[PDB]
Amino acid sequence: HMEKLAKNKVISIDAGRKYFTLNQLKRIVDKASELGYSDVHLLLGNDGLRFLLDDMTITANGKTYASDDVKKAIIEGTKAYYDDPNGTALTQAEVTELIEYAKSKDIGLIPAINSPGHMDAMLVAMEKLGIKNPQAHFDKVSKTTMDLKNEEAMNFVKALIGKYMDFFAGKTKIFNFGTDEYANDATSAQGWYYLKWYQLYGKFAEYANTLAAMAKERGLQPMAFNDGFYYEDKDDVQFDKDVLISYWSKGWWGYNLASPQYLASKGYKFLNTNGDWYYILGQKPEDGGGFLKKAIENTGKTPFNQLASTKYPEVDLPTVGSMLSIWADRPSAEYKEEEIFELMTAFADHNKDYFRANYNALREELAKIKESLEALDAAKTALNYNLNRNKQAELDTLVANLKAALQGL
Ligand SMILES: [Mg+2]
Ligand SMILES: [Mg+2]
Ligand SMILES: [Mg+2]
Ligand SMILES: [Mg+2]
Ligand SMILES: [Mg+2]
Repeated sequence: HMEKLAKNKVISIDAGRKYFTLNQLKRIVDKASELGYSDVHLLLGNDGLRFLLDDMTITANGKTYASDDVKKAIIEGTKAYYDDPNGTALTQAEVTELIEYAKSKDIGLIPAINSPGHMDAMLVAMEKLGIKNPQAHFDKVSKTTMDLKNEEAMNFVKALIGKYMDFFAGKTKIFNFGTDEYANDATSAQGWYYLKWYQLYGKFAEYANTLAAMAKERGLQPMAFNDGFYYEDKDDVQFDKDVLISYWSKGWWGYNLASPQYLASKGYKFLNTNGDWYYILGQKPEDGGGFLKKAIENTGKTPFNQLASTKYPEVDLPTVGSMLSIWADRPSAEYKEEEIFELMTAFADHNKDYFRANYNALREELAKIKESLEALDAAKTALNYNLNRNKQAELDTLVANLKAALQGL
């Protein structure tokens, strides 16, 4: 059916907290293409900022920050969060190659540059560039979140995100600006309650609305996590309606995030990023949370269309697709490719009607191209590009016929 295959099947990789090589990411892309995924969600800004453009010149606050100054500041900020021995940041040439490599396998890339929360690297970077006190300050000075009242910091980050958006414009369909937290380290995980207390929640919305307008103007579909949108189902503060919502959870006790029902009533489309499918690198059964055993179990237990805090199909809210997420909460933990591959395969195997068939063997065979020309032409026409994961044997036969016609030219 066209509807199921039209939906997004996304694997999310936390390459913000932890470094991934181009080859590691290429191998994730190829495995995603094999299993029938449509997109790779790649966090590049998440705590650490692990992506540098060739030109990092920034214009904000009536002055310009030299490209080499910005690069050096960001590298110092990212190493300040976590000095990864595997590497610090991906280059423009590496990300450009990754986008083109993914495109050749019908895989989209969804970049994520997080703010105002989860931006440890940007905060230190701004300090090195002469921007004093960029951090939010509540129970203590945050190490993760920008102060919304600091114009100097706000103007720089907007300009910085703009430059990242300029690069992804015309290369990717979607840009994720995050907005998933506000100084949870400085509020005992009560960032939204603190924004409300200090009447700065209107200022948060203004920042999120700006980022959404920045994405749309540059031809990018705006994307954000649900956390900041219409907190506690209240609408005295309005948000941009065009944002694709990465819904992952309704929160916990004292963390009253908007329900999927309420956000759906505002007209929001969801990318189902259910927290049930979460795997944090190195997480074990005794730690609780997103360990590998539970994540693999949940790919079967939690329905593809089930939004967090809802029972499916009882509550059936329209989604554009689903996203399984890999996190690197402690980036020092070892990335084991096969663990991610097993979790990716499990999600595809439980949902064979949503995921497409493996078209890698078919692409290899087409790269190798007078009753002989009639036979080759007939097998080429017989090819079916619309087969899901349930029909691999059906596709394999069609590829085998193309092989027989090609070996008899
Ligand atoms: Mg302090
Ligand atoms: Mg307010
Ligand atoms: Mg739009
Ligand atoms: Mg998920
Ligand atoms: Mg490692």
